Amino acid sequence: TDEYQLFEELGKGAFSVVRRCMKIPTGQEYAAKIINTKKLSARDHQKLEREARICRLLKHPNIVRLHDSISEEGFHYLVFDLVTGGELFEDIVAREYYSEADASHCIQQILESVNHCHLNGIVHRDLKPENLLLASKSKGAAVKLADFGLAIEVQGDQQAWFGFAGTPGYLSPEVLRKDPYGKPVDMWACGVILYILLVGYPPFWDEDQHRLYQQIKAGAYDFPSPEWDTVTPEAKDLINKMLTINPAKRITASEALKHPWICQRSTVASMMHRQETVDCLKKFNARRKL
Ligand SMILES: CCN(CC)[C@@H](C)CNC(=O)c1cc(-c2cnn3ccc(-c4cccs4)nc23)nc(N2CC(O)C2)c1
Repeated sequence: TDEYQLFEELGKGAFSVVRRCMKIPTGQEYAAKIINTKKLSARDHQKLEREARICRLLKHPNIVRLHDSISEEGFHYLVFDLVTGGELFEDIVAREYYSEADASHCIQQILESVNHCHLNGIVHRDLKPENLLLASKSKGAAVKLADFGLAIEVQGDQQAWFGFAGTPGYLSPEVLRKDPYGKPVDMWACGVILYILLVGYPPFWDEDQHRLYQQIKAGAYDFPSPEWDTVTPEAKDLINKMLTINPAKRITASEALKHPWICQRSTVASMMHRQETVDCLKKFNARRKL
């Protein structure tokens, strides 16, 4: 607290807040994720050091950029370069024109961030809309993957039981079966996110969490009419490759970047405005706040 001035709250985590801050000598603005100590558990300092270590490692145009890590008695401070564009999903629902080409561009940037994690031995484990930020429209509006509080370090392509973590709507079948897992769990979540980007509601849902899990473990998603009839088959195909329940057969981020809907978007992705997706996304966002 000797070096930064804190300003307004930007968002909330389970045991954290993110506030805009300024380094008092330089006048430079940043964002500080401030992790509280309400909950104390066995390996606290190992978890905090891991999050900082993973954040220090990852330097990519589509990943948040760590500046400093500061340990205090009651709080821990992870200081990042500030991005001012807000959450991706809140940006989309404010658009007046939003098409498959726009979803494809978003997913491509997400895929670049996820591929960069995996090449560096990092599994994020908590890919979800609220962890996707935006650089300012004045700065190019690059998608920024954020919050590595749940992320793990893996040795190459070796897989193991790394614990139960993540967000229910985005959990992978291998995690719900308590099977060993790894990098593919992020491509599963990427597939859930892509589905929502196209029609504005999730592929797996039930107010009963037990039935939600049963649906994920079955991998039983579909493309109902009429809203999916206007979606290109190539977009559906990419979802199919990400949402296969055998993680061995799931497309990797490096492969997904070569999918025609991603890398030939001007000729493969539809340019039709999807106003129903905007309408449903607004509801989707509002429910997740409550
Ligand atoms: C992302 C995870 N959060 C829970 C912790 C979600 C659930 C809630 N939202 C926010 O935390 C949020 C964050 C930021 C923000 C701006 N620079 N920056 C730089 C680094 C980081 C982070 C690094 C590691 C974790 S966050 N975050 C930011 N800007 C926001 N917005 C809304 C307003 O329009 C500007 C909202």
